[PDB]
Amino acid sequence: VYKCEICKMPFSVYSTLEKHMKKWHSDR
Amino acid sequence: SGGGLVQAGDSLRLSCAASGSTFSGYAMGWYRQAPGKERELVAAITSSGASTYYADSVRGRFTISRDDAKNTVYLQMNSLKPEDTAVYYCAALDEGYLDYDSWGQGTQVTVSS
Amino acid sequence: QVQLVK
Ligand SMILES: [Zn+2]
Repeated sequence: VYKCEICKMPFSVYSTLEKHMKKWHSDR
Repeated sequence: SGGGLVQAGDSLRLSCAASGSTFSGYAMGWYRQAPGKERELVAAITSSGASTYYADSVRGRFTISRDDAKNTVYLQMNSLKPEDTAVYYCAALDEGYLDYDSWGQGTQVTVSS
Repeated sequence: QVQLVK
């Protein structure tokens, strides 16, 4: 399971890194 | 109101507040430094407040919330376990990796059983 | 962020 280097949130392979960046590191 | 020393089953509520409106437009997260481990993201909340993350260990028990008007973020901690013992911090998710030094001060929570 | 209480 992948940890994010910025927030240390774990995501599974059924949600991509670029989706993490949009949802959790942009403006909701 | 005295300190963070409590016993299991007890509940506590943490707040993190800053001057101005800095937390607005940023997702916020509660972090903890338990003895032995590195940072753990315990809970997070998107910028709008529409979405929410919880670490497995605390899911069901902890609750995160934000009030951009007061520039304040909250973590309601029910049913504390001894494994919840740590220093707690809040930060911008864009800053979760920065040195503890550049973060705020942090509060101990110390659970007993 | 700065201070955390309680
Ligand atoms: Zn992230």
